[PDB]
Amino acid sequence: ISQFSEAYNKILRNSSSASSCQLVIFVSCLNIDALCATKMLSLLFKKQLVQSQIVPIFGYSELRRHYSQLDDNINSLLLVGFGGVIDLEAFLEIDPQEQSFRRDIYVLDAHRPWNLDNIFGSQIIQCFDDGTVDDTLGEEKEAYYKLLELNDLSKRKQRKKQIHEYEGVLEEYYSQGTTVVNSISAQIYSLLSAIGETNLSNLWLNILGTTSLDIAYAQVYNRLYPLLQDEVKRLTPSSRNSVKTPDTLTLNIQPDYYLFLLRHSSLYDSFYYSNYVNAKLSLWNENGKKRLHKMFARMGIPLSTAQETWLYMDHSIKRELGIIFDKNLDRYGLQDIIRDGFVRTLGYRGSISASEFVEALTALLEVGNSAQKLTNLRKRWVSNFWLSWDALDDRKVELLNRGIQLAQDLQRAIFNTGVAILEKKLIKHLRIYRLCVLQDGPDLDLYRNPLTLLRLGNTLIECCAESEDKQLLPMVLASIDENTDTYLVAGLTPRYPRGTKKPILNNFSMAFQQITAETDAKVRIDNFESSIIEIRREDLSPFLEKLTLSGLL
Amino acid sequence: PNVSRTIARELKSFLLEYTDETGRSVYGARIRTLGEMNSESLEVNYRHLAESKAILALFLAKCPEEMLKIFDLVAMEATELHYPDYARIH
Repeated sequence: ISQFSEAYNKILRNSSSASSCQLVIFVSCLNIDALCATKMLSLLFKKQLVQSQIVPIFGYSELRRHYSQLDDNINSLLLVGFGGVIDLEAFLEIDPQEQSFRRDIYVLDAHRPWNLDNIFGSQIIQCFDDGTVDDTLGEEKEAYYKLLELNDLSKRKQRKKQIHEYEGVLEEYYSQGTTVVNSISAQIYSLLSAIGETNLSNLWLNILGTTSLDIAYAQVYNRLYPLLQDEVKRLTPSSRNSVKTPDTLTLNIQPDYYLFLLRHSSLYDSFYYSNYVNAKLSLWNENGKKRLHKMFARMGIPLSTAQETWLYMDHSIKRELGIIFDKNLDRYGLQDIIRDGFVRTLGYRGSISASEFVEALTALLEVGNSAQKLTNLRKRWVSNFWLSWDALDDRKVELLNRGIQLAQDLQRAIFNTGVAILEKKLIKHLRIYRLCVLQDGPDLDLYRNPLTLLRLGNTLIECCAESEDKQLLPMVLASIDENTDTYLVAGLTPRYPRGTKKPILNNFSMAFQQITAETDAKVRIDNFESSIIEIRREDLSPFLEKLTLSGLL
Repeated sequence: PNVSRTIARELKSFLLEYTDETGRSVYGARIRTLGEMNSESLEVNYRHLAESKAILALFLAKCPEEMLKIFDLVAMEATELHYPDYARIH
């Protein structure tokens, strides 16, 4: 509810001291956006050389272990991606200490709607709600100034009728789907441009941030291109090349493709594993696989030349890469492939597509790495976080490729198993919504991570619906290996075929909390996201039955 | 001979719009097959060629040598109209 620059000067005044400082910025959690945000944030701190702690939090339940344990001198705290949904004032408590409260916890979140207790009643925040939903948002505005603090019998009856009158519309709010408005990174950059830093790798961090989520919607991002492209116009390494030159040597616009790993993998394998194209061409089917080859017969690209790594393909095919696709792809309905994208060239190393980089980092997060076992695993993910954090750095590229050799493999897993599902037609159309469960599969170790099931769930909800009449219906998935029937189950959102009228607001967040409040059968919201929960095989089936009814949508 | 060129004008007609088993041109589907497989062997049944005309079948039992060279260039023409490419393939 504040100016970004002024919130900045506040976090400046409470910061620098002897001993320095102290602030812990919480990077959270598994979302690439977090990295994108906190890296340019951390670089900004290093600019004024302000000491910082930075914590890799996984579990939402895990945050309590930290904040309740170690705090001493820390008068100014910062947090990322948490608290937009569940309020930490009740969750942490707080317990006001010393107006002009000593500690300011900044909470940065893209999630909506905000918790009601957060924005109004200033204690721990210093909210980041600005500027996306301001709004009004008159529904939260009347939620308090009316409620607080609230012949005489008719005035009591009138008063109470008014109270429930506000409580109904208030109940409409805060019970709703969790949907990201704008990427937190973008706003950190809006905060950053007011201070005056135009830095190139910074901007690349923004591009990374925005393009973190294009796998899932945009939704506003379709109109974020002005806010990026203009900035790309606010700077330039040289008016003209001047090949290369070995330095600056920076990012530029190119006809990029939702196509998967075009530059770091072989072309044919790049269609065959791509996510958008899995769908339209029915590639899980042997009968459709051929249709790809017909694409190549249309392009005049040899099959043998399609099998070869993209660095080494002939030059003629490169110069025709932006034409041939226009000549052909239009006929297959694949006409939405070509985006205007961002590509940063490091020169003699190669170039990297904005999206593919994100595929590298995601790749890093799950691989390349009774409560003791889950804690130890979540711990392994915590360590792995930094292995992924390092790849963002420019000076070490040598491990970034270790991401990509993984990012390929994962797909080779994901695709494979994905097909293993469609052969058995495991989709349960049900009535109100679509649902699935993986009872058996190869290498569930890869599927342990929330984000792995976010991407498999994504290629699957993308595959089932082209569309593909009728009625985009949200999907459900489940997997188990070890940790005694943890059976991780993540919520999902429907995918429109590039024509998106409504955000549609994932409802699993609410539907799960209704069940935690009913019989709560081995239901665990331990994962940071409201869409993803844990379950046991003993209680999963009654849970599934209680999921089927009553349907909130 | 140049007269033989006119023969091509006939055999191309045999190459695409010829049908059998209630529609669904077979040789069109072979060209489509390679085609995708791009195995560069187009395959023509002698039964059908002899079914349309015995005059060409007689040319196969007299002088296959130069006639295959006349024929396969036209096959390349048919693949050319069906897939406006393979100037780069074979």
